[PDB]
Amino acid sequence: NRHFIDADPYPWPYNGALRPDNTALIIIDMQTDFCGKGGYVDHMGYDLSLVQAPIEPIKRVLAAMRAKGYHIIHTREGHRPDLADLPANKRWRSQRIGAGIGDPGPCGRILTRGEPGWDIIPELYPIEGETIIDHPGKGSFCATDLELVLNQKRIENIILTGITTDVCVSTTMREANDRGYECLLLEDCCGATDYGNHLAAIKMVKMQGGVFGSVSNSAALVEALP
Amino acid sequence: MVETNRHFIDADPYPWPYNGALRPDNTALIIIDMQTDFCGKGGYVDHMGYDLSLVQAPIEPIKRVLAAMRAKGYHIIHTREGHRPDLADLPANKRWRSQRIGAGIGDPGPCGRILTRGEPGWDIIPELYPIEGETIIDHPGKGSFCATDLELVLNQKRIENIILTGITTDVCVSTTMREANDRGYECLLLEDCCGATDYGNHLAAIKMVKMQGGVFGSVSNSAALVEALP
Amino acid sequence: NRHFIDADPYPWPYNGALRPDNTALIIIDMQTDFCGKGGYVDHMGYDLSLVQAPIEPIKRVLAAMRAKGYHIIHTREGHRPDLADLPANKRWRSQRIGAGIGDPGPCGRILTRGEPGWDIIPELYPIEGETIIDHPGKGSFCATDLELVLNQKRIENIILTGITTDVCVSTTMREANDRGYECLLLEDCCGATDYGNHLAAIKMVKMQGGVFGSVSNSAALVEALP
Amino acid sequence: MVETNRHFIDADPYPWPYNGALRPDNTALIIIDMQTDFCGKGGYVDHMGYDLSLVQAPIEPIKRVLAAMRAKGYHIIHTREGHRPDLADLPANKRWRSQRIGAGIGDPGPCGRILTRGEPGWDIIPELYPIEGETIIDHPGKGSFCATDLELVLNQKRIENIILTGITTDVCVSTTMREANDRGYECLLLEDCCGATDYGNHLAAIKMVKMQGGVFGSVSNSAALVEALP
Repeated sequence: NRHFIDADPYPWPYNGALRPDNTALIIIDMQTDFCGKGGYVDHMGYDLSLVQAPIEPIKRVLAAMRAKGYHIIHTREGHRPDLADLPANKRWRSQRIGAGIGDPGPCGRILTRGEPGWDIIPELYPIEGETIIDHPGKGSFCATDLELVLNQKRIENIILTGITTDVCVSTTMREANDRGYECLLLEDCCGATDYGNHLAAIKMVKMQGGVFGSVSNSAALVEALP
Repeated sequence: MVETNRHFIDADPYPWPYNGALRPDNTALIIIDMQTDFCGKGGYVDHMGYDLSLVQAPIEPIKRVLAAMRAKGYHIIHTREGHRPDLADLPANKRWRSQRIGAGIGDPGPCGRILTRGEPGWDIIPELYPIEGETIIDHPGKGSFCATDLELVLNQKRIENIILTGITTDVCVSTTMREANDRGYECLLLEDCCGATDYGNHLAAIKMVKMQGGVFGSVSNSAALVEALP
Repeated sequence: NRHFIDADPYPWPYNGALRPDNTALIIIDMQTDFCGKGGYVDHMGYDLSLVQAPIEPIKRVLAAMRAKGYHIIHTREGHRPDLADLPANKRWRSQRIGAGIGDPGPCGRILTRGEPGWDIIPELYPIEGETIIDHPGKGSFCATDLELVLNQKRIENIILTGITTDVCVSTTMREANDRGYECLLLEDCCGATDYGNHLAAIKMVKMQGGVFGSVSNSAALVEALP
Repeated sequence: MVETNRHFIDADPYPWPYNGALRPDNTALIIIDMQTDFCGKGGYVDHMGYDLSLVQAPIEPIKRVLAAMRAKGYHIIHTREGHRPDLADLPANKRWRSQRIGAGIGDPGPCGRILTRGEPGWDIIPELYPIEGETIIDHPGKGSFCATDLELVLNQKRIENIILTGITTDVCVSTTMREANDRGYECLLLEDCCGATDYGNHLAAIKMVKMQGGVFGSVSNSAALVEALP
């Protein structure tokens, strides 16, 4: 009763134990300031097109997985408004490049919880029953309840999407993988503002027999999802 | 004439550490996973075929950094990827992938059971071997913090700054750096003191550090470190 | 320049390094449902006076520590409204005794974030700059950002107050202690609805040369606080 | 006869485990810190002046539970409180308190360095010694989860239910139970298979488990467990 998604370097999940009850989609950090028109990333002159590219593929995956009753998780990078959870180095670096965390930006205080720019874009907005992880690190597990939630939901398999490929997506995948979760990265459902780093982050997954999991795409997923 | 207790290493994208608080008592070198099976002649990677040279390249630069930091009384930490001999800490997926490529964790290899604690091939190579007082982290994950006492040890030693070296750049080195960075540690990657199975992935992992004002920390090299280390 | 508070079994903190910048008060779980008139604990017929007894001493400590610019932290036990962070056993036990987590109670859904009964009582309410930890376990560190926050604030010493002595107070103290924090329990600033368990939890702290830290009282603290 | 795959142990305040899902593959015994120095002459606990009879009392009941659970193929886990020999994992306060009462961690004792890994007094007593395949957790905290791989191991073994035994009831046993419970594990404390430095603290720690509908789990005894274990 095994089901697999075509993937590289191996058909996923490794053991074919692919069910709604043990599998989650995670949509990482699809926040206005990071990928929306007029957000701080746009205003900083970064290559915003590369982080908008995954929106439509993600929307298709999200619709398909909702329809089939899979677990859906979303994440938002951000800090408490009093900045208690903000490391001094993280803050200093952000100030040095003119995107200081907690400072005013075009859509509110940058990377600050409760602000408009920090929220998820409307095109990928959560619905009730889809857990949202608010995380202060680049890996979504650090200092959050993500692992607790995954464990109570008895999730074994994680399908990763979102931004950026080389930062929060890769870090969260690595954290999950170390703990035993079986992870699939959808290459057309992630992006970074450096395309080379996007492609390299994906390549890294596949090495050594799928060191961090396996890689597929939205069409292959939607076609074969049970 | 004018003396300062702030000290920096020339680094990219910013001089490191960010605040110049660079002292023996708050700074550690970490040498990641310089183990025989991974970089050594006759280990399991060698027995599979062609190319150890990329993961051996950092040995001499690491040795220079290690010697310099020992002489100046900096904290020195080493790590080893590996599993309990009964494999209780080995996830099923990790095991299955390693079996599928012919390097099954816990399976017999030319230097003992692959990635298995206590076996000859699993140990750190003699030329970078720890000495007394240099903590060794035995880790079952690619990130050295997961399921270990690394963070507890760092905190009791009041370590603020970490200098990362070892192998592989894109796997255990990058994962450990990301975990440390998230927790507030200030990290420097020495680019000539790491290497990977694919040189392009090595270079990309280094580039990733530098983006967005040094998202994971900063990058330097052994010569710049040794020259400016207080 | 060492400063100590009189305490049992040793003067606290162990090394006398007692400063506003390295020391936090933590006020644990002083929530309406747990200690307020008409909350679920009151309606169940427990002896509410034992968990109200610490309010006035806590107020005195809180005022003194605010005035001197010490770090102030508050905690609230609770669950996400969709109960994603609620273990099945925790839920089942609560249902079995007629205080089901997430079920309707006299002040709103029991132990559910955002509900009236779940919030901190008005007499001990946080002010801006005082971090609040929302925790799904009895130990406030589990699945939260408390440790991350303590580390960024460079906190070494923790003064524990709140309720209940034997559950969240003792558990949070034990977690902190294991990680190297130096902890003081203020015995008149905690309570439980079984006074024997309160007293025993306090006794446990002092054994073996102060296995979990040291114990004092609000008067001794306020008198000697630098 | 009507047969069921739900099975319960008579326990207080509720029959355990809550859902009756009690099988060898999902259930572990954990034997906490039955080490020579906690329950034998010359140890840490001995140096503090406590009465050894209270911590020896659980030996025979634990032995019976251990034998029964081994025979039925249940998971068996053991723990040892202790520190790396260089004391890198030893908080300064923990060390200072132990020195103040004359049982300094790492100081020489009649059975080796107190609470120091690799020393004779730190090892598990022979009457409860692990066998191959029984994971041992070496922990620097009073809660066995802190800074260890216990959680990772539990998760890879798909353990849901934990039966706790060992010493001391109010310190490492209670702390480990609370950590497990918070993470969703379903825990049973065997009251005749634990003991403490003060019998009243033992009894109170057990009572604490039962309050509020079994806030930390449920409580039973060796005879009830062995009688009903599937």
